[PDB]
Amino acid sequence: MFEARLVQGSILKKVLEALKDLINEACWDISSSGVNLQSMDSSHVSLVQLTLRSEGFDTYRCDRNLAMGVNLTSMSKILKCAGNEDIITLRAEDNADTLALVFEAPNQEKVSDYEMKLMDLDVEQLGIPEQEYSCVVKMPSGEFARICRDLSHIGDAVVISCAKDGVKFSASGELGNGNIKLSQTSNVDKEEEAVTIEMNEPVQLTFALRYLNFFTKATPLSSTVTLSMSADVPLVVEYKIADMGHLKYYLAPKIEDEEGS
Amino acid sequence: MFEARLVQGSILKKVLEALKDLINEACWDISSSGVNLQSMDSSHVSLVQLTLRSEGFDTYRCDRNLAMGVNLTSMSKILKCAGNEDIITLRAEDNADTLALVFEAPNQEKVSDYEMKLMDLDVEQLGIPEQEYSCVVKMPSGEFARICRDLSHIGDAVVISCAKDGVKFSASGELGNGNIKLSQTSNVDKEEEAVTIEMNEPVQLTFALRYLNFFTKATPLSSTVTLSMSADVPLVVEYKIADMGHLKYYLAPKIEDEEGS
Amino acid sequence: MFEARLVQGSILKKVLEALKDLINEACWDISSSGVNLQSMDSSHVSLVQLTLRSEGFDTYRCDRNLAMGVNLTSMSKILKCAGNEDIITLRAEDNADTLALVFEAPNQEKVSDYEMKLMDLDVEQLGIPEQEYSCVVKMPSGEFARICRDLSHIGDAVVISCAKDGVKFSASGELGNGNIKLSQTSNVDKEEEAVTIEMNEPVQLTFALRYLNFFTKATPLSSTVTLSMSADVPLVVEYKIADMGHLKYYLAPKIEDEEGS
Amino acid sequence: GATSSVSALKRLERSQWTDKMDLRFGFERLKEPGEKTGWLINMHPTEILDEDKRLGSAVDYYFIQDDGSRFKVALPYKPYFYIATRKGCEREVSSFLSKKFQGKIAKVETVPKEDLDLPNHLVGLKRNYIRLSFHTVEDLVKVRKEISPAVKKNREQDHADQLDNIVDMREYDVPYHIRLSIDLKIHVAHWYNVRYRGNAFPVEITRRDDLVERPDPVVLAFAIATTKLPLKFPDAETDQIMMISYMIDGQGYLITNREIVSEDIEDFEFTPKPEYEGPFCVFNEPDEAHLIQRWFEHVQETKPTIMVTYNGDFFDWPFVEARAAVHGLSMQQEIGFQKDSQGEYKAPQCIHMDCLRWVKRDSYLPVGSHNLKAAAKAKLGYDPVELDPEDMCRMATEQPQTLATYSVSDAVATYYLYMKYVHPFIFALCTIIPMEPDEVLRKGSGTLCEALLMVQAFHANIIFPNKQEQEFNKLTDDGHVLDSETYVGGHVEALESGVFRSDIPCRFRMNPAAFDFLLQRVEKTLRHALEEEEKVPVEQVTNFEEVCDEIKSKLASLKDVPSRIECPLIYHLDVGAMYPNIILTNRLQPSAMVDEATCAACDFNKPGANCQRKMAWQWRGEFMPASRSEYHRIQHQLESEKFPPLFPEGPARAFHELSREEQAKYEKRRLADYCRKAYKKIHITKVEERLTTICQRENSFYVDTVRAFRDRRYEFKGLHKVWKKKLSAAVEVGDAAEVKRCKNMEVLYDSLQLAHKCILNSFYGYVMRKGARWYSMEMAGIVCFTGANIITQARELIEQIGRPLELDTDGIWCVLPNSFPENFVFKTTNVKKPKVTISYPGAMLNIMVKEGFTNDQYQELAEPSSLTYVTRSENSIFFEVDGPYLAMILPASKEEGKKLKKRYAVFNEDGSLAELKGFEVKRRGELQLIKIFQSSVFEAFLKGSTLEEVYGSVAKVADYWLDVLYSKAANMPDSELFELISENRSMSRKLEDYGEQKSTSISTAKRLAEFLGDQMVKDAGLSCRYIISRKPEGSPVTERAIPLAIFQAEPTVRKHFLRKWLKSSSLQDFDIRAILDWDYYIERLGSAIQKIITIPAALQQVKNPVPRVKHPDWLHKKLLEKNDVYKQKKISELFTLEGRRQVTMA
DNA sequence: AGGTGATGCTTTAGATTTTTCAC
DNA sequence: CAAAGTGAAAAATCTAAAGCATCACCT
Ligand SMILES: Cc1cn([C@H]2C[C@H](O)[C@@H](COP(=O)(O)OP(=O)(O)OP(=O)(O)O)O2)c(=O)[nH]c1=O
Ligand code: SF4
Ligand SMILES: [Mg+2]
Repeated sequence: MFEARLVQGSILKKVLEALKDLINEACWDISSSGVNLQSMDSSHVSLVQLTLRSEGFDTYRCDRNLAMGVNLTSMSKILKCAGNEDIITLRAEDNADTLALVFEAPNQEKVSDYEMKLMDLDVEQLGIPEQEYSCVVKMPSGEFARICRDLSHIGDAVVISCAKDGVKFSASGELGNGNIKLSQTSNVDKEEEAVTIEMNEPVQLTFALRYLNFFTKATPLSSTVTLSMSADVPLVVEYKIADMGHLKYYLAPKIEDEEGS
Repeated sequence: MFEARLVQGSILKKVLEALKDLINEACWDISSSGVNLQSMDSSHVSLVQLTLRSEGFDTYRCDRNLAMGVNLTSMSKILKCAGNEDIITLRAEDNADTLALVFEAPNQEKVSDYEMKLMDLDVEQLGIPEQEYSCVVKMPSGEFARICRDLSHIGDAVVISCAKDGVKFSASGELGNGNIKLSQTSNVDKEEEAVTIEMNEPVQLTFALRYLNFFTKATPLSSTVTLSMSADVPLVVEYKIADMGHLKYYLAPKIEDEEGS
Repeated sequence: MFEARLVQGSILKKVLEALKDLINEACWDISSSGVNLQSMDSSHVSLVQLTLRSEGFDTYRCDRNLAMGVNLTSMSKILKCAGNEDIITLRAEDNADTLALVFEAPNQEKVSDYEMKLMDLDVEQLGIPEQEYSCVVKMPSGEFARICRDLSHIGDAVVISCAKDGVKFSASGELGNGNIKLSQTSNVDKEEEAVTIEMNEPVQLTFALRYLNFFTKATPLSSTVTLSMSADVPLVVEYKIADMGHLKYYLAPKIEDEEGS
Repeated sequence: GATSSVSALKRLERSQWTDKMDLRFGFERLKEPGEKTGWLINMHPTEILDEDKRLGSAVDYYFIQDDGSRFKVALPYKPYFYIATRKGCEREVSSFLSKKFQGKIAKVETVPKEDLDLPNHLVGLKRNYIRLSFHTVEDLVKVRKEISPAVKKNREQDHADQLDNIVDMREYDVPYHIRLSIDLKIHVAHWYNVRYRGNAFPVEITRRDDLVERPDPVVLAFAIATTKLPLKFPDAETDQIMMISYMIDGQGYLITNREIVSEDIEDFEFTPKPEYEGPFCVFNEPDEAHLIQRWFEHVQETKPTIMVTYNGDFFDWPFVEARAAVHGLSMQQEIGFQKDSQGEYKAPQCIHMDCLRWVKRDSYLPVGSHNLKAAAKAKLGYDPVELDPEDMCRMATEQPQTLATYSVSDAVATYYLYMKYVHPFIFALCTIIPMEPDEVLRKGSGTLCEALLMVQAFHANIIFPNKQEQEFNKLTDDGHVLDSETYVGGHVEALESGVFRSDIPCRFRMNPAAFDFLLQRVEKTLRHALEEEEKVPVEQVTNFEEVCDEIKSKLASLKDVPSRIECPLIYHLDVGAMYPNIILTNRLQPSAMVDEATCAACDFNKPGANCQRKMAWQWRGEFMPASRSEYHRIQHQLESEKFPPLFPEGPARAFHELSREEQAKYEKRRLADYCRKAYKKIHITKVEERLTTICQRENSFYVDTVRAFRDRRYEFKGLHKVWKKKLSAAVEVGDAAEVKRCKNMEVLYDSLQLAHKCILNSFYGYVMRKGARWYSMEMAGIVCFTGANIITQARELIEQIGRPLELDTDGIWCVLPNSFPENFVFKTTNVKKPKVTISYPGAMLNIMVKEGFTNDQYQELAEPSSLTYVTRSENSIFFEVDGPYLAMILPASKEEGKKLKKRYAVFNEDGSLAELKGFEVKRRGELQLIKIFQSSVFEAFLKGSTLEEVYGSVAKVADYWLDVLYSKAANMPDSELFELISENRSMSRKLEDYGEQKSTSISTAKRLAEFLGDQMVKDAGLSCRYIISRKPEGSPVTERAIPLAIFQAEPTVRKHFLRKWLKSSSLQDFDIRAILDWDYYIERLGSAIQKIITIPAALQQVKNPVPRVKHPDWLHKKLLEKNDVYKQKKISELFTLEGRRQVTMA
């Protein structure tokens, strides 16, 4: 059976709060390397990947491989009834349609156990290729959530352009346009505060800002977020959840189609 | 003649905010032994007993037993004008057309007398018995409010069960089946975060969850809530105030028609 | 060619949060001495006056008093993107159809350039003369946030009677007659809790309280609210924005017209 | 005893007064013996005394002879009902009921009848009931009230011995009038021979069929016009009646007052049409008492046997009766006219016809065109255009010229509306419906259908099933309490939205498989449309293939290009009476609605029994979320609690003393409050699919009744069709002297078939009314679901060729290609039908119907009492084709995934309005701005050779009216402003039944009440016209609803009412434009423009016709996504798909 | 000045009511 | 006592579920 035990139970809540707003029905999986999920949205625009490694948990029990088609529109309502600092226990049986969630208080007294019914799902699994990204930016996650929530009031088309001066998040709309520049840190020694950039060639891509708002509900999950992009390649929104795992958000861009030529 | 006065004037505001949503009209029953409230909700399945002791007031002087026709929604939205620390004084005549309640600041900077129009209705008095209870549980208010607001997301009927292992709050619905388990808390002895039980028979009943949500608006009344429950007796949600008696919510349990009957 | 800079970013945010629900579109008449703003209501009842001089600005550079037709809902959407302590810089060129709202982080790690679009319109102003106001009531705004929105819960048409003992606002409604009274009370002469009534003549003036709730959104903007009134003169509710500026409202007085006249 | 003797004395006084009233107005008794021939006009149940000194009732039949003489015959019959009995013990119960009612019954006999609800009732098995015949109708009422608690007690019992064995009395609610018309076949508007041979022999009546023509009865059309207090409801306690105008058989007589009327009124001639003429001659009596006296003498002289008016039961007769009771002379004691128990006024000597009781039921008119002044337009084809309604009416009423004009107007219209549409149709009804013309005109359409089925059941010797009652608190199978039980009715979808003209080319996406199967279906389509449509060219067609080869060539030549831009053919494929024809195809009777246990009880449940039709329907139920245990708990707690007394200072009422209606009204509110407080919801809507069988072996009285009425309607429709073809022949040639004759005759037959259509559709509606003898849960839902299946299969067939546009539960509105085949003429050697025109789309739709929707279970008894139940295959569900229309305009909704259903505009080929259905133009009241916009904006939809130019013309009309609504009063006067922004709303109920409920109509009724008295609101049908104000800003719409009756009075009595509800006592402006909510009216017109023009233009790929009206946010988002050059890609397109895996349960 | 949970003020999504057309 | 169905627009009000701006302790 699948048994997981996580001490800092806040991360799981934020993981689900980051996945409630975007995916109505996702697909989960368990292997020996850890718990991984991979599913898309209804409009086939964003692919979502979350991998939690095995040794990051407090204790991990893996027997076989199970594919779990849980609805994520209802998981963080049976999981919203948890405190942040409580221990989270997940139990999934081998051949049963019940998923068991147990939360334990730090005073070892208040124990909340729940069962959730499971159902079938038909989701296209997509293989992830490895691509050498021409740009990598490592930004604090609060600033990236602030930047997407601030540009969301302007328009829905977001232009992510990085040149040698810095990174530009540009948006335009009926009330005007807004382009915000971020510069590289030089005298900041903190890992969670400094912003670093890696360059091969300056990139100019265009995305959907509503999906960037749906991505950034993982904001206090990690204090930093890594965005890597390349030409005609979907952008990645990598949230490095401590040493526990990582959360990747794949975003299909908007390039100009040469309709005349 | 009616004159009353209490320094800790937030208690009236808390009990009226707790009684605003459930009951629409009430009857203020006056005596030298104790001041009684006895009202029924609009669906006529919940009974309310609010008792305020005479000696708990700083100054009290009443000459006879009087009845008062009052709607508690107007009384609650006229009592919410007071602060959290102002001194309340209550005043009335024998058969006046107004209820006089005055709020004075501790530094006398804001003296505020409110006159409202009463409504004369039929004053019905039903003497309920204080029957001995099989199970009582002295547990904090915020924890019970958390239990109700967490079980409201998963279901609409709460199966409250208690035994030697402690107390249990279960639910079911379209999301799944969940339960919250609390033990005896005999390892620690705290003055506010203590869950102490007293049982003669392990009895379980089913109740209405939105009614429990209306009941637990009396969370700032006290840090200790006494739930009293027995077989074929309504649940008593007793909030004990210091030297001011108690406020009890009575809820009829769902004793459903048995299939074997 | 016109620019201005503020280290304080919360002042413009709070002056847009307190003005969006009153006026939909208004013209900003920013002069060389500072930011002046007269604003008529959408329902043509009130006039709002702002006077923000250049002494609190970081750098000020204005040449001509230009009138910019900024839509308040769109600007409050865009000024939401500014931080609480972030540096706000607004820039306008000679032939700029747009308004360049630039936000700087206090860490000097970001530049947040927003071009908001403007349309051109012409209105007329009439000004206001200087009178001698009889009753000036300086009073803490945090208590007006508990007085006005709780007096509006019991009655719309309220009167303001003033005397040497103090000022009484009398709430006439369906619920009853609601009297609050505030005196001088200089026993503990605190700096911010100083209810001072500058009394010249006793005036009774009637006002509406949904409308008086609509100016009271500026309570986090200031620390105390002073209001001055006289015999058949429009009321001026005023707020003090630190040492930056003041925010005034012109309420036309409501007179209960007699049937015999 | 003594009180019973004086009651009989009062009844004998009533009878002698009635016969004296009859003898005053003609109508002599048949005291002389002999034989007389008479045309039956009137019937009423009155009492009579026979030779045995017994007071019994006798329906006084009134007849009109050919020479003009009239007479009255009272046929004595004994009123009755039927009683049931548990077993064969019938003599003892009869003796027990005879030995204690010896002075109050007449005779008891055992009656064999057939009832539809018996198991095994088709083998020749009858159930024998018992007649109990009494003497008077009052005897019938008293014995019915005495024995009626035994009905409820013996029904409730389910587990003086000869008294409790009775099961259930039958046919007690049937009137004695209706019963005596049914029993001896004495129907109105027939010719009879009346033979009297003394008082000992009863009077004998026989039908006479050799005479077929109708006589000319004296028809009176009076209507009054009274002055009043200014802008008040009609009350007779203020002043008197000015004028009564009344016609005598196409000759109008008017009597006027003179002491208040200024000018001595002279004579004139009214010529609305050559058909409608009144040769007037006026009288000028001086006093109002003499006015009513001259009216009494002229009615007594003329002796009218039919008397018609405008709103006699509501305004006119109460006014004249109150005036008569004031002046002393009694309306009853003069002309028979007293208010009866229902508020209708029925003389014993005459006929009363309110034209509104025909218009509001049978005319199929909008309620906004229900008065006489607008039903004249819709029936007589003329408009009274007299004067302005304000200046010459409200203060210039002293002008007797104008007053007499209006008086003659309110009389010619009601007279000729009667003679042309109400007289022949109502007496053609009365020939089969067993009721007097007052009852035929006044009863509901369901009661008319019940009466027709009652004649057919008595002719088939079928006992009348008992009038069911509305069950309260019905329970769902799981246990929920049903708020309402419904079926899923007709299937309405609006598929496309926009203007589809036949001159603009539109894109078709037909698949070639449709034409591939149509190529082999052509021979069947033309054979079916030549056989089943017209029976005469069955095989006599000469050029059967000489047009069929051209049809196949035309159908297959443009099959090679399936995708094609071409002009369309706007075709209405409408079914003719689809609800009656589905009933007539499937033998759908409410008696025939049968279940499995009742079929198993039958003896004809053969293994090869071809006698069950298992068509399905969609049940629908809204129920409370509270369960059965909660229902039992709240019922017990309501039983414990004591109720307030009904009587003032009376004894307290328990649960078992209250009635079921009071208990249900208590339990509904007390459970709905518990549901809202404990379940977040009150009504849970569930749609369920269920199928039940139809017994095809059953008695076909319902099928025969609907077939007889459909044959009557189709006789009138065939007359309408041949006159429409005559009009089509008389058009496109020069004008002649018969074109107007053809037009008026086809209008009369269209009205006649609509008036018969109302009863024919009420045959379907009758199985779903409370108090129905033939109620059926299943039947009406089955017929609706079958019609839904028919129209959705027609949509499936059309969508493979062209584009279906508006699906209702009528037919398909669609566009077909121009190269599709069309109306072609087929020659035939028969002299009767040399040429037959047949359209192709109706033909292939009829072949789809013949292949799928035909009925091979049509067991019909060819010879009765021989079990020769032969089976046929009759369809009769035909898709009539309306012609290729010029255009069709459909609107669109303001939200995603929704469309405006039941709403479109269709124009005929000459640019005229063919159909304008569902809009707010024809609706009663509404905004006249919306009415003017929707009536003027569709004439511009025919202007333009392309969609952009068409939408530009429509935008020009819309922008013009928006520029008016924005920059109002540039040159536009205040009077037409006042009559432009008015909104009229009417309530069915009283204002005191609208307590604690907030609405604009309720608020302006309360405003009118506290303005000018409650006597406007104590009566129902209040018409309140108002505006929505804005001066208390922040208040809702209900608190700003303000009537228009406060901008007409004096300033001293209007400034207070201006300052009260505007929440502004310091206001001074008297203009309406300051008070008016400009933003509300801008939003209303903008929503109308968005529904009609701009959103359909976005769906037909036009940018924006009206730039002033903005788009909804979803449409703006879709337009911005389509406009920009950037595009959304997919992860599935960018990254390679690994493969679609399946994740199952664990 | 940063970390958790309530607590109240707008905003929007449906639910429900009532005329009055369609079928 | 008499009273033909259901579907649907159109608007107007009534509720509750969220979105989002401030308070109950610790350096
Ligand atoms: C108008 C109307 C229709 N209906 C139902 C019955 C009809 O079969 C169906 C459509 O009626 P209609 O198409 O309006 O008329 P019809 O089909 O009976 O005859 P025709 O088309 O030749 O004019 O709607 C009613 O039940 N009641 C009504 O008042
Ligand atoms: S349908 Fe057939 S089996 Fe059923 S009752 Fe009729 S004849 Fe008998
Ligand atoms: Mg039809």
